[PDB]
Amino acid sequence: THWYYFKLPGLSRQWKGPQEALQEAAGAALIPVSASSAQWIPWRLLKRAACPRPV
Repeated sequence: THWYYFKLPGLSRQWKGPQEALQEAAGAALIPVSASSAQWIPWRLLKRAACPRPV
């Protein structure tokens, strides 16, 4: 899994996350943005965070 800071494609003065991507595709990652929704965020609105370590 890759983890990302994200901005929403249609808003955004603050970075959100980092969040674990649920899936990756060409030019976008599927990011949880609420308790009931995920959004395909284009790369230009993502920053790759370091992966956290299992406990």
